[PDB]
Amino acid sequence: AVQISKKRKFVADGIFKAELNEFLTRELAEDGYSGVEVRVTPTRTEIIILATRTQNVLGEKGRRIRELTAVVQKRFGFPEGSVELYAEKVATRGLCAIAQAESLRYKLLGGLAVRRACYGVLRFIMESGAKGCEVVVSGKLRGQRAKSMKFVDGLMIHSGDPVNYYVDTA
Amino acid sequence: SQGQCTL
Amino acid sequence: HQQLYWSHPRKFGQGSRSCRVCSNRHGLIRKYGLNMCRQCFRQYAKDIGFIKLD
Amino acid sequence: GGHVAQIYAIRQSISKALVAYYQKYVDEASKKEIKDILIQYDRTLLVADPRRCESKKFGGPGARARYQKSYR
Amino acid sequence: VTVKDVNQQEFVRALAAFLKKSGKLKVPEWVDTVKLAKHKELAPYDENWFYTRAASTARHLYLRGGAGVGSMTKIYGGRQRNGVRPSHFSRGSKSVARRVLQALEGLKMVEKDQDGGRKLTPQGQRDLDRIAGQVAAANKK
RNA sequence: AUUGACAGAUUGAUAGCUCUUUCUCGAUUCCGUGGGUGGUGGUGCAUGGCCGUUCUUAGUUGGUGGAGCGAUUUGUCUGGUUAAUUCCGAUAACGAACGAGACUCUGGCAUGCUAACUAGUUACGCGACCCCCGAGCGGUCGGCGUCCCCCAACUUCUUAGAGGGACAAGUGGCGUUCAGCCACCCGAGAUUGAGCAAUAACAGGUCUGUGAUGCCCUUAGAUGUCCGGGGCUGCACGCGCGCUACACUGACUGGCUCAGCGUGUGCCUACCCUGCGCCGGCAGGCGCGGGUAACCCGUUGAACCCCAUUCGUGAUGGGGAUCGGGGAUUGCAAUUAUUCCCCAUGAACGAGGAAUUCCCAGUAAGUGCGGGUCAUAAGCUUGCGUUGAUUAAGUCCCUGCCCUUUGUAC
Ligand SMILES: [Mg+2]
Ligand SMILES: [Zn+2]
Repeated sequence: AVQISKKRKFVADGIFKAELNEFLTRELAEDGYSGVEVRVTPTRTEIIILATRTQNVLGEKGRRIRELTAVVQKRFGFPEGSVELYAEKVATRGLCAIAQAESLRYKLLGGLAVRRACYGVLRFIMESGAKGCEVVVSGKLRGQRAKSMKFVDGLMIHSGDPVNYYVDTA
Repeated sequence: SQGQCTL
Repeated sequence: HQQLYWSHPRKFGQGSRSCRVCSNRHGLIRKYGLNMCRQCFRQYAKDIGFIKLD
Repeated sequence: GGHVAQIYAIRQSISKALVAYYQKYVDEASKKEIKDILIQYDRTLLVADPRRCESKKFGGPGARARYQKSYR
Repeated sequence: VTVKDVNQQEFVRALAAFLKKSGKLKVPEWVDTVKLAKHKELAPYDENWFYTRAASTARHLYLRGGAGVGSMTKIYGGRQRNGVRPSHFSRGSKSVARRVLQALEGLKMVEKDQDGGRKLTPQGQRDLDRIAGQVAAANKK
């Protein structure tokens, strides 16, 4: 890689973190996966997995972690010992909009009420502490045609530059 | 009746 | 057999140029060789580095 | 620049070059009178025009225009 | 005086006349049977186009040094009209002025540069300046 | 149990796919019964995702008070104003909140700062010259270097970090003297353009965007995957956006003077931008290099534009549709011509009835040139430029949206 241009390097790098971010979304469905932050160093890069069920992430002395370093090394063209992975816990789970989604998804898989789980995942946010939230579920449920309903309370601004970084969406 | 001029 | 199966030359082929997630042969983008559909980049643009400031 | 743009760029250049020299090295009373004469003739000799090219917006060949469309 | 304080059109015409009077510029075999530009629909209207274009080329080389075949073709481009299709841009031709720069080499007014291209020699610069002075003198009187 | 094959015939196939001949690998297959597969098949009237329109206008929701038996309403209003329930005022509303606004992206500036050889400026010691006595602190150089150097610094012009400046601030007028509207002076600019953009309604479109998907459908004579050829362009006729011009402000020939956004050698993927020099009438070919990039193209010498000659109202060198011949281009391949270069035939085209669309300032428009597309490519599209004016600062007359009063078994 002694002859690489910056523009195509960052283009392959942006899709590099996107490829792992999407893959770990598909992989750690039951581990409460939220996202990944990548630190790049010439010697040995490290990658952190943000999830709520970090104990299940390890499994058995990091069985899932060790098997993950092997597939990443084999697939992404990295040498032995060049990429190391760590597991972290979400500081404020309620304010991680991905978390309340993956709790709702498994509630839908279980068969919980549409309104009660929307208000339950809702009511969990102000007790953690938030200014506003809005969760919308649309589609078909034990019937014909697809219905969309929303559940929002509190100060909840959609329009403006502040909505770019103050709002996290899944 | 288009406001051309300025009873 | 081996002289017929996939015997069509794979180089210089548009359809043979396919995105690495969607495997679609209509509307491929190759800027910086991105190998990414226009709509598939539509959804991952905030991930790669593209944000609609303008 | 261009052709009319470059001529005016040069024309405004010598005008404010004389003004700057008449400001720094000679009597400022003459600097006021030459500036007043320049403003009286045409203000554009000293001011840079703010107006620039306006970015095109999709839906029509020009920036403000629209691609002619019919209902049927 | 330099070549800047004289009319460009009259300077080119005077240099073309001077080249015709000398008659030592190399003349290719294809004299009056080829087009000067790709975009053109006709042959050159007037003769001595070889001398007139060589006169202008020597002037462009005077202003900017280190110019080769690629540089020249960008300069002399012409408005290519393709009839029904929208018109586009066409670069200048290549071979004909290669005989011009070989003609200038034969007349000892261009010299190959250190990295590429052709650069004005003292003989060429001196000739261009004296004809410029003659042009200025003729314009004044 | 199998898979593959030379030989002779078909099939286009140097396709053991078949017919005669036999060879070669070996538990990995094959034959029936259950059972997943794949689909660019159908359903967008199952959908999830999104975008768009009502809508980019000015419009929508609690706590506490007021009106109500109540579902609910006032809060959001006679009036004035703005692009804008924004603001101001009479007022049962006060505090607020969503949406405008506000915020974010690019261009407008100090002789302000920081410092930029990957850039320039002024000079320095040169050389090439021009006039001329040896002339002159003469005039040009994008010709040399001021990162192994003392052989100097700086950022005005080339851009990248941070800060104010423009808020109806100051004068005058209109205005219930309030909100607001206009003239004016100083001012880079007295309305500079764009992204996000409240709930919700679309049976809006996409299953041909994904290994997102429900159900049904052909599954070993598959609607899969594999190969090849043909058409997606066909052609009597009508419909949308568009290009070329119908000329004299024109076109032809020759010269002269200016450009920025921006891509430029790739995991699987071979395929990059091009410079210099030579050959060829032209597309083009050959040898030599630079660039993984403010370092090369490139000071991007682009086009009408500025100058000189010709044609002079003649369907007239211009308008160039259709056809022939020759050649290189790209790949395996160009015929049902990707495209390009030269000689050719050279029809309409005197500005076009209704009837509509877009456009108010760097605007329209001319006119090009980048990127998206790509083995090669644009009459598409997004943008960047150069030239670049008048029309108006108004209303609902024609077509439609918003608000209220609101008939209404809806
Ligand atoms: Mg595709
Ligand atoms: Zn793909």
